[PDB]
Amino acid sequence: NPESADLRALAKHLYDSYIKSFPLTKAKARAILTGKTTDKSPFVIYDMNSLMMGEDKISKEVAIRIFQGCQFRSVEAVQEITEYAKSIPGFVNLDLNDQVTLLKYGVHEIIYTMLASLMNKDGVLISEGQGFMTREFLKSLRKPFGDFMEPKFEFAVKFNALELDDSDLAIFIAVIILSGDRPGLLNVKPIEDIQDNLLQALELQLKLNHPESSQLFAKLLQKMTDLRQIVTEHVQLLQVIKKTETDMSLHPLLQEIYKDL
Ligand SMILES: CC(C)(c1cc(Br)c(O)c(Br)c1)c1cc(Br)c(O)c(Br)c1
Repeated sequence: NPESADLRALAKHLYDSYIKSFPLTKAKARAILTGKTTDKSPFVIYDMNSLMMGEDKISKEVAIRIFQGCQFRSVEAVQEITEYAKSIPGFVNLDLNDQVTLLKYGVHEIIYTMLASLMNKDGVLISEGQGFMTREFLKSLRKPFGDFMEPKFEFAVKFNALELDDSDLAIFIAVIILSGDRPGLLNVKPIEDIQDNLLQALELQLKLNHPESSQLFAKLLQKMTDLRQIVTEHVQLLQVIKKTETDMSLHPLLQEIYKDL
């Protein structure tokens, strides 16, 4: 019926621009990870030598070198997410400062939601899925660097259990961006009206897409406490790095997001 239709229409619209804005979807990710024939097997990096062997395609010192990598990829993700946000009906019509504020707080929560897509209990796709880097290798890195990925993996395992597909996530990450309770928002109300609409998009999306799945909407919403969790941990992890590795550069775009989080 006409309300549903309007919401389904919204669902399709977001799935479509989500596909357009993100080169490594979950569907691709799982094909690579599970061993399907639509895609290519990843090289696997499980230790120092394979790191060195993987290098050739796919300089300070390993742990820092890997870390810098995750960060540069973060910046790209920020761009990806920024382009996607623009496609969210009403988003570019907001106060410019709120648009900025929504992204400042939004992108990390979204980065880790989608990073889940690239993860299973044993490791994570890198270099656009050409690589795979195992959780143990990471966890093995010289502290404090052995610690930046574990909390991600932890969330990812819980979260991947919900069994969401890209078309569920497209709406979910829209919901995240359009969070009216962000620090310093000028006009909360129009932000809430859009989110009210996205939420309704999601509630229907989940019920149609996952009908046997009880209270998935509620369960998916509850997952945001985990996101903020790992997001704050990360910035604590960074305050420490900055403190001990004063020769390690940090990207300005990322310095902007990190400040006063
Ligand atoms: C390691 C990982 C998953 C990563 C990405 C982001 Br964004 C992060 O913020 C954090 Br922390 C880790 C990644 C994924 C892809 Br695909 C890559 O091409 C590369 Br190079 C690295």
